[PDB]
Amino acid sequence: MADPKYADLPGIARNEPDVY
Amino acid sequence: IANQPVVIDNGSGVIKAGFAGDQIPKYCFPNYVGRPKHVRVMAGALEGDIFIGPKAEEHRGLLSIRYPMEHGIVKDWNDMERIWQYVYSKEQLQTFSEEHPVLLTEAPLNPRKNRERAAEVFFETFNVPALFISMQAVLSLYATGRTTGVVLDSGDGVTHAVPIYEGFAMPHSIMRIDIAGRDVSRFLRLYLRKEGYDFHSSSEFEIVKAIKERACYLSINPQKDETLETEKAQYYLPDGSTIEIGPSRFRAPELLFRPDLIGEESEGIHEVLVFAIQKSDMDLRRTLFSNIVLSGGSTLFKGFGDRLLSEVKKLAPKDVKIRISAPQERLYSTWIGGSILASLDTFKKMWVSKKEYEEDGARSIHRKTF
Amino acid sequence: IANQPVVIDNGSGVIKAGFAGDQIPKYCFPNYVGRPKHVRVMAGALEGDIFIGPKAEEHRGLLSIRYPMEHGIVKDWNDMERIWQYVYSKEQLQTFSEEHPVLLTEAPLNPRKNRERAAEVFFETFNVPALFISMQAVLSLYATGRTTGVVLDSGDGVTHAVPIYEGFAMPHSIMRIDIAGRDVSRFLRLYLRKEGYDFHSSSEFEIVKAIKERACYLSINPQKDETLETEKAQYYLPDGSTIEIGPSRFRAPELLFRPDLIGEESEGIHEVLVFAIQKSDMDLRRTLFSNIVLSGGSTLFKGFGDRLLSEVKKLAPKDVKIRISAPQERLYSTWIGGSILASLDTFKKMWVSKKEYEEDGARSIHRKTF
Amino acid sequence: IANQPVVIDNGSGVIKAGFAGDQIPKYCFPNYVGRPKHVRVMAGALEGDIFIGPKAEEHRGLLSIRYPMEHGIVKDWNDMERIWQYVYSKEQLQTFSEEHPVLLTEAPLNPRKNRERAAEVFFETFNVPALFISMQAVLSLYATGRTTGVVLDSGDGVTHAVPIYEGFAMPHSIMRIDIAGRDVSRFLRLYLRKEGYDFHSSSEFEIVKAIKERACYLSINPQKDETLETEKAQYYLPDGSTIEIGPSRFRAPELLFRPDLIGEESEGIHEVLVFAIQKSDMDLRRTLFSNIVLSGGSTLFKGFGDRLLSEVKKLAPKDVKIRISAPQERLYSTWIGGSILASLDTFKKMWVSKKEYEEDGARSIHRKTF
Ligand SMILES: Nc1ncnc2c1ncn2[C@@H]1O[C@H](COP(=O)(O)OP(=O)(O)O)[C@@H](O)[C@H]1O
Ligand SMILES: Nc1ncnc2c1ncn2[C@@H]1O[C@H](COP(=O)(O)OP(=O)(O)O)[C@@H](O)[C@H]1O
Ligand SMILES: Nc1ncnc2c1ncn2[C@@H]1O[C@H](COP(=O)(O)OP(=O)(O)O)[C@@H](O)[C@H]1O
Repeated sequence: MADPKYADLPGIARNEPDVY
Repeated sequence: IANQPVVIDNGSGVIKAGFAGDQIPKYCFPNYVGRPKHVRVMAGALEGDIFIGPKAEEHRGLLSIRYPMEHGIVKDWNDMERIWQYVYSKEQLQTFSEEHPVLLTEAPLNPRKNRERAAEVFFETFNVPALFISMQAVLSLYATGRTTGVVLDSGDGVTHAVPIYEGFAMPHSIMRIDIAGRDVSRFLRLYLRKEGYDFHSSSEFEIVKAIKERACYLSINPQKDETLETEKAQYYLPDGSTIEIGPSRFRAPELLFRPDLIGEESEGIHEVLVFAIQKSDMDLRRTLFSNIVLSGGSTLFKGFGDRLLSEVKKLAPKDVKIRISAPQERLYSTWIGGSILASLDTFKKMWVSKKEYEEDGARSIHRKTF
Repeated sequence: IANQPVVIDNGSGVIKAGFAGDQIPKYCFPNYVGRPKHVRVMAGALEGDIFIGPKAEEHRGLLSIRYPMEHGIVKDWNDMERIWQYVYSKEQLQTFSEEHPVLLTEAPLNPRKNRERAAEVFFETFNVPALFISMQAVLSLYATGRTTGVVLDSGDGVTHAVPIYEGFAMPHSIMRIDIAGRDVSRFLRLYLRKEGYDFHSSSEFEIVKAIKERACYLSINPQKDETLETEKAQYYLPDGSTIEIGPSRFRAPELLFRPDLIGEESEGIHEVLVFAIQKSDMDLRRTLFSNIVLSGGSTLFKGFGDRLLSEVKKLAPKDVKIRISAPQERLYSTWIGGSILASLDTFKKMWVSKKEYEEDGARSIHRKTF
Repeated sequence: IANQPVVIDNGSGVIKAGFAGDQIPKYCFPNYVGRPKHVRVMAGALEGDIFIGPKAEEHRGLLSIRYPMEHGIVKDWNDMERIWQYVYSKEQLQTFSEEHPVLLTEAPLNPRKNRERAAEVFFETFNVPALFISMQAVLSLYATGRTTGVVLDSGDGVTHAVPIYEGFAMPHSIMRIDIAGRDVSRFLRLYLRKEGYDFHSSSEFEIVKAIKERACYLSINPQKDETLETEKAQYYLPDGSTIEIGPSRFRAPELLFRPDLIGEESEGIHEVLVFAIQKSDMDLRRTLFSNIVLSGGSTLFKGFGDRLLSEVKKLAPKDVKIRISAPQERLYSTWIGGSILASLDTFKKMWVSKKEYEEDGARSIHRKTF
């Protein structure tokens, strides 16, 4: 979208893997 | 009188403005008043003698800049009145203060005197029909669409972490520091002088912010980066003179994690996030760990969220699912939630009207916010 | 080897020390281990790098103060070992640990692991011939000269009520909260940030304790003080800067009676005192109401006993004579009783000898205390 | 190899040298390299064509003077190498560089590249066995005999206030400004052109320094002196022609307190002294105000110490004991402390040896200075 500052390819979140 | 209300997202670094029910703020400009250093001999000069917004960004070199807000606490009240007047004026909004209700923002655990004097400005000097003051964390969660969430924010003035769970903000679990983007930029400036390149003026200070925004990253292991020798990357000024930054680019944002570098023992960003989850009740901790939301400008460093994960893995209990979420629109997250909050029909009940302010005073404003 | 035994009244805030059969503890100093915040460049600086006692009180600004003991539960054992080593050293007592038997104090209902590790320190690291751990409430009654009475005390860590009747301590009628002087000082600090004046640093925390000690008073009716507007009395810091404290000075010590303000649903001092009298047997309640002994540091607030009476009048059965006794030397009441208990000829039978500890271990210490 | 070590007090205006354990530096000469403007036709002339020390002071008019060091930062490294070689040569010291260890001095918060290049010169061009770089503030306190106190200094290069409490220099409270004696002398010259008596040549520049040293004074109230009309007192030049100085004498050293006159928004001496004290922790501030040490040549203006106190009374908190102490030999303060520091037995542990430099490099020098 429009406006000066964005970050491209950080991702929405960083998550640990879910174990059983 | 229920017109389309205005959303003034305050902050020491940047001030966002616009109307309710919009996707993104149309009016974003940095929060400072610029006044000229030099004498105007020649006629046909830049009139007014007070510069706010894009004029001040364009003509930095002339203007002795000074920030009215430090750590979400307005020091110079005359300067903020001029900025809020500039926001309302024809150069930005093109509307009167009398028509629209106002949505103001503040950091949590601020001085109550500043909140009272803020209300005084909007009700007396400007003639506002209704004012409402809100938190950053509650607005960030409105923008995402969640209810559960720990909001680790990092603006220019303040860093804090309010743990909300299913629409229940816990006021005593709030952890706050006065270490943030401005102090990192001030710490980078001090390093650049130790490297060689000196900057001292207030117009010259914003170059250091631009270097900090562009060329800075957080090392995953700082001891490993210390032992190794850096590459020394370059940067071009508006002048054109090249600057070898060196190790100061990675050591600058370490102020956020190690606040002992500036010489002021605080918790740190990662410790504030853990302490906020720990101060809350036992059964709420695992849900608060799963919903960690990021916001503000000082979360935009390269490898910030990766390091913030690793610090939580070090501190928090083992075998727990950590999820540090962070939307695409982190800078305008607080404004978007305010625009969403303003558009809802419940907004009419929450605000403080002018009639209610004239009758009661400051006590009614303190009651309605909490 | 029956030398003059040493009484060490432990506590989170302050640590009193001295010999048995004395009128007042000669050696009182605050229980914390300060270590320097800055880098010593020049030679002839303060040597050692670990500061306990009056040197720490003199050079607060240099040292990052941290307490080893919270709520009568030692967290950092290495710091408490250094404090006890400082007590015995030539700067204070001028004696060896090998000569004198030790009288130790601990809060009731503490972790047994801490009591075992306390004994390990005194028997093995120091080479004490005989140790004896005792309760604070029993010693306070020894100092007054009574046998009967409930003992409400309020140190820096713990607030507890022990109902005792003619030398019969009732362990099941004991009440306890982890809400005391330190939490009141922490709650005052948070309130001063809401006023305006922040004291984030660890050395700067000691200024908040000094404000709490001097400029605080407990109002009788809290709702009446909330409706009325305060005068905002002044206070001078160690630097010289003036501070209007405002309504925080009276609302801060209210934590003791209302622990829902900090966000920790507990009983409160006045409820604990009534609960301890109620949980005891029916025939003892009226004698326990008449004999109520105050002790510790957080009983020294202005209008504390007046409010405590009013709260007992509210809760207790009607037409019952209440009497909240308060000695002159309330802070040293726990030590004075220890010095009295140490001076008695029965003391030789109560203690745990070194030979007895080497044979049995922790089980003998658990048996002899109760 | 532990010979009687050499002290080289480095400075932009003046450079002072000698040996350890001496009362006063025997070898004080100005830090510049004069080179002849005119052509040498006749034989039996001044040989060498590179003049340093008393020959350069004697023959000013011949030589195009240029200072290698500006603001404690050498620009022309070849000239400083020639000055250091002249110090060691038979014209001044009469010693070899290989025998004695070196005590060099530098201002705080300088470029680290200059510090490495300084070390390279002493270790490789000269063959020094051991080198040590130190701060001017720490040495001034060694000279006086104290450990506590702020060291305000003002030479020809830099003005900086370093707060040190009981041998603990606080690196994050070190204030610095590039507004010292050279900028005052440059500002005096510009004023004398406004008066009428212009100066342009480099040999002719040192006459302005002589005018600055002799006929100048700092008034208490600058607005009162501005309203009043000056007497226009005289001064005779080295030629013989008289100069009526006028208001240029008193307004010239005002630059140190008002840096807006030259056109550079900085703190000023009086603000730097207060800011350095304010940046430190609360408990150390009152002791830092009681111990203020002056140093350098630009503290020798008439009514400077009286103006400093008036400015401290204005800025600092009320009812605080201010005391601006100073040595008798304010110019030789930093050297005497270095000579004291050099003669101590600990000095062997502090320095960077030649073997240690050859192994590690610049990192070992950055590990030993700070
Ligand atoms: N891409 C970026 N990388 C690093 N820092 C940034 C970036 N963008 C902005 N900042 C910093 O964050 C600040 C703006 O954050 P913001 O959340 O608007 O603060 P506030 O809302 O308190 O004004 C700026 O002052 C800047 O120093
Ligand atoms: N006059 C006073 N009024 C209120 N609180 C006080 C006063 N004097 C001391 N205190 C608080 O109480 C504590 C001292 O109580 P003390 O009985 O020594 O506790 P402990 O025995 O657990 O160390 C101090 O740490 C201080 O915070
Ligand atoms: N009596 C005086 N009055 C005013 N200024 C002086 C006086 N004596 C010396 N100065 C100035 O101060 C400088 C000497 O200070 P010093 O600390 O030795 O400088 P450096 O930075 O070279 O060590 C000289 O260069 C001169 O310009």
